[PDB]
Amino acid sequence: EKYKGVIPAFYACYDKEGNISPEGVQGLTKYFVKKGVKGVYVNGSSGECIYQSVEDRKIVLENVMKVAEGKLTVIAHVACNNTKDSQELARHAEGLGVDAIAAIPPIYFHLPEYAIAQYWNAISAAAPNTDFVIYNIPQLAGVALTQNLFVEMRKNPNVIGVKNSSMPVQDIQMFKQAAGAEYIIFNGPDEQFMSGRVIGAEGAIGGTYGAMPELYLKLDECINAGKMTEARKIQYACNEIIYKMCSAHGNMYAVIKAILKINEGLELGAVREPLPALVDEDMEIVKEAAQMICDAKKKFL
Amino acid sequence: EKYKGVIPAFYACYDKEGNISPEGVQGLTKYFVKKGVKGVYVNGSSGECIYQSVEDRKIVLENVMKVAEGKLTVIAHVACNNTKDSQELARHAEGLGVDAIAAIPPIYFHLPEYAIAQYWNAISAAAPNTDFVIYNIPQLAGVALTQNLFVEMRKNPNVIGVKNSSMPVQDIQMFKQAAGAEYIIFNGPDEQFMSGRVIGAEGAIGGTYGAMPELYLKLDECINAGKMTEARKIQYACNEIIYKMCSAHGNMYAVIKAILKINEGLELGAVREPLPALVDEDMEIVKEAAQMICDAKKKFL
Amino acid sequence: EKYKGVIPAFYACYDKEGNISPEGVQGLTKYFVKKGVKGVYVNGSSGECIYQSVEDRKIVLENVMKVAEGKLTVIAHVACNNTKDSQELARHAEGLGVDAIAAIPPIYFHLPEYAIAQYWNAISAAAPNTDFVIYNIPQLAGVALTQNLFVEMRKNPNVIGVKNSSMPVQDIQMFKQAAGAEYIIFNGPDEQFMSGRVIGAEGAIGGTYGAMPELYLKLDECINAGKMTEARKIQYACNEIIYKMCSAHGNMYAVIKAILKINEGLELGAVREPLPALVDEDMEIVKEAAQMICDAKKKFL
Amino acid sequence: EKYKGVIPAFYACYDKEGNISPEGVQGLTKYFVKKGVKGVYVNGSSGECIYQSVEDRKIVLENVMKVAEGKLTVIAHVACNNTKDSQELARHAEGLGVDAIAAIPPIYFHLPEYAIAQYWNAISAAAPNTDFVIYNIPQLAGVALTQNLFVEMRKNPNVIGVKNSSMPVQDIQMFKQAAGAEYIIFNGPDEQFMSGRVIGAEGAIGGTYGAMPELYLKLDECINAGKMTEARKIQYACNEIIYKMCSAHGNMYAVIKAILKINEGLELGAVREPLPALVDEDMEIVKEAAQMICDAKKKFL
Repeated sequence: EKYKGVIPAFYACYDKEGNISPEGVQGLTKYFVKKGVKGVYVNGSSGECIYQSVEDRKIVLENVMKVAEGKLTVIAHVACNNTKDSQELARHAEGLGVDAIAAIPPIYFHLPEYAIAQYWNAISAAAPNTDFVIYNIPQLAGVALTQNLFVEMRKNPNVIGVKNSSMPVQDIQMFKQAAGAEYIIFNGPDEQFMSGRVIGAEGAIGGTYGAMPELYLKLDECINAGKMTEARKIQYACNEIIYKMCSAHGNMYAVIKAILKINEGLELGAVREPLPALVDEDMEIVKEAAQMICDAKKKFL
Repeated sequence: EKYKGVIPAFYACYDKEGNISPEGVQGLTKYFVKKGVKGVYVNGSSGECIYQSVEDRKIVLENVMKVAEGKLTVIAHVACNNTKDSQELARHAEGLGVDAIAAIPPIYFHLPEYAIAQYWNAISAAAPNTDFVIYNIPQLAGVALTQNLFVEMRKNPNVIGVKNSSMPVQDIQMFKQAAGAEYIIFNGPDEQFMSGRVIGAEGAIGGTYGAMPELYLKLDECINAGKMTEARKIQYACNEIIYKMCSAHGNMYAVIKAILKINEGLELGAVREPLPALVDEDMEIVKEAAQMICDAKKKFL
Repeated sequence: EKYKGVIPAFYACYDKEGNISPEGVQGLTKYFVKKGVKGVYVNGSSGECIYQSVEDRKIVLENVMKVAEGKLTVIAHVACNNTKDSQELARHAEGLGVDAIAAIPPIYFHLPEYAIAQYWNAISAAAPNTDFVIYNIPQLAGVALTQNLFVEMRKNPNVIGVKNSSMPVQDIQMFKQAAGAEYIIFNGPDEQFMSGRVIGAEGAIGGTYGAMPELYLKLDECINAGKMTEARKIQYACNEIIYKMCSAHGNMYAVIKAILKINEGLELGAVREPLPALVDEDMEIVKEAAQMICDAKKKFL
Repeated sequence: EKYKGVIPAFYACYDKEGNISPEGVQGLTKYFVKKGVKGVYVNGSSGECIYQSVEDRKIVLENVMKVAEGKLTVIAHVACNNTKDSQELARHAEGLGVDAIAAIPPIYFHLPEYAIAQYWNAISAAAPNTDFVIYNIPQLAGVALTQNLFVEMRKNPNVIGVKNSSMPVQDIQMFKQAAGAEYIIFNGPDEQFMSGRVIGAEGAIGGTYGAMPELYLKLDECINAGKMTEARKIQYACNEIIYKMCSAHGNMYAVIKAILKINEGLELGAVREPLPALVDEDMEIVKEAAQMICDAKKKFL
């Protein structure tokens, strides 16, 4: 129940020198508490985790935990390129009393299911009294979570479910059907939020949620109320905002941090290289998207 | 409105000699009229169109039209490997007073968008007073319908919409949003029926619908009524039946024709080679699926 | 030995009405005999086989056989969408005394290996005293020829080898190593001719060979002589000609038939729709490629 | 000329505690000097670079440079998940006087060509008086090096060429043809060594070279001498050894470190997790491969 609803992915908050900002993180966590979201997914790829050091990630979760404790549920993504660094973040995260721990599969190399199962179980062993969520992200990490690797992962009692980042909503259905009522599948594709929710995803973690959290909460209220016409209107509004945010030269998360600077006065810094920075030409796209968010809120809330 | 709802794909009906059965087609069309489905999608890939001659396909539509006229809406899939053969089926289909005409993209070779646009427009020109539905089937025909090829196709006024066979429900959303209220997107993936319907597909054409039409009609009644829990229960029941039907050595359509022989006494013949025939070992799978259909009907209807 | 060397794919020869030209076929076969190539691969995809009727294909092979008998070795590609039509071409081709028969896998649907093995064996049974060539063309027909399927097909004694259309030259190496000296692997990718020939392909069948057969014969003479610098110079010359021929709006085979009209006075007609026709703007590309062929011949022969 | 020939990828040398072994690195570098290879490719993916910290990689190159100076040419792979960490390794490597610096594209996220060009140019700027090698590795890093991106990177005068890890040998041909005589393309796929070397790769960097360097040097001597039959015999021998090394449960590099322990008495440690360790059942595969290497050497040297 504590994992059901809208859990935005937590962005990377930098200072003007390109280093993790404790004030920025505490600031962005106060924003999510204020917006009334269910939880926060920390140090995921939307949090620029691929580009952070082990110490950078410890500082983010530490500062999220100063603000978020009995108000938001926190999922801490702890996977690293190494099993060793991943175990260190898993220990650390359990040390700060986190709700769940998450892990993408091993990266760059396409390892067998036994190595993937060993990687995830080794991370789960480093935080043995906390919930664990596995992934299905074939498009970035290579291959999709099979039902055989998932059966193997359900042998670990800490596994509470899957973050389904693949595009077929059938994957959600198949994992939910195979796992049953004691597991949860989180909808990954923000653009298919309503579709992944109706077919079986009781959870939803997304990288665009932070830009317009009230829209996803309203969309979720319509889904739970069963008004699919009002839900479909909000989904379409969210999707055109995403497509506008993706039309910039600069990275989507650079666009989102500039939207939050306009709409909320939050200073989250820039995006870490190699993510492309915003250019002068993107500011009109950044202003247009920020206004589309304000307009959607007035129309649907 | 005449295209909205459940439109099953019409199966290939053979005699015991492996030739098209007029009695079998008329028989299977009386079955769909009786079950109260919105329409019938004739000579699509579920109708073994890849394996039929031009004359075989004319005989099927002729016999569907003897039974179906003012009771079912009929979409006739007329694409062939050639533009020439495709135009012949398009003429013929307009000759028999068909509702719409459909066409997969060119096959085997990956042709440019201009050749695909020319192929589809040439077929549309051969039946110039009938509705035309284009495809998005990247997984079989090679590449996905782009928004640029779709913009080009909307210049033809006979184009009423798209049959979306790709897996992302985002594709439905994007095509519906780009096209607007004067176009329809038909949900292709049977396993995501409820998800593709809520996000924007007002139509639904599927190859498994014929095996359990009352389940898809009930599922659609729940979707239209907004009861997503009862819809999700029917979707899961349909999906486990599909997964059982796909677990046979013989082809799914061979399994379905044997299920319809058990549950309805319909004799639709076998599947045309190279489609794999059922083996002795598949009969227990065929009996188990037929019983799962009977059980689903009693539970949800 | 009769299959070793340069075997160009035989083009579709039409009259001005878009129907198969007996005079055109006999004409194009006299061209290949004159150029001293090892054989001719008839009714393959470069021969527009996907777009020909069963009777169209019988007329082509009949007319190739009037000219080619004891001078060229003939491989007749007999696969059709159906097993039935494929068997008819296999019978017919054996009736005319061809050297080998070839077959792409089943297309559009992704069938299991047993259905593919049954399709190919059924075609091989229709011509039981003639050599049979299987394919590996993952990029068009879906999935690559696995070693398992290849082991299964080596149980049929008529199987003489594989036409390798995939891009990895490792595939040639792996099939040659697994099969041994009693089988032949034909190099498919014209642009990697020299690379597939050195790693194990003793055969070579290509769609661009007909445009400049003397260049591939010279390239092969260098490969057999072990002069890799002169071979690499010819390969690069052939590859820039191919890239120029592919830069047209009209299909490559439309470009090639127009080059053969300029350089040889051969009238092979146009390309069958949906293959895109040449436009006025392509004639400069067609003239430039024809001159690059003339220039390559003078430089390397 | 200093980059032409056999450049093995340098393995990760650990102590029994799983930390970088200075003695192990110096030891493995003395091995390559002794075997008479052209150079050594340090901290590439075969060097477990994805799993090393910035300080781990500095220690490896430092210890390679104590042994290798005027005897081997050194290519130091400096890419990291961050641009920042990558620049640090680029500075460091230039500080130790390496011949060239190499960089895979940005990983996990699929960034635009401008971000990839910026990432590589930023790394090249951190070592501005040293040669730079770009990659084409679509299978692991997502998308292939386009000609457009390659044209952009040739604007940087430090770019000396491409390490081609894709499977089509046409890619080598196309990059060599476009770039000309002032650039070099290194053959990536060890299994296609002879095929990439004949079509235009004057360089060759591989992960299996370290297990049998004398075989690749002999294979290269045959290629340069133009004896394609003796080259093809060595290629086939190398390829069956690779396929045996890949048949283990444990990772290929774990297999190779155990082969070097048997055949050379080198102690390179194990593979860093998540790379799967060898199991008891793999020792027979490890012994069989080591013997196949000894047998190949006696047959071809």
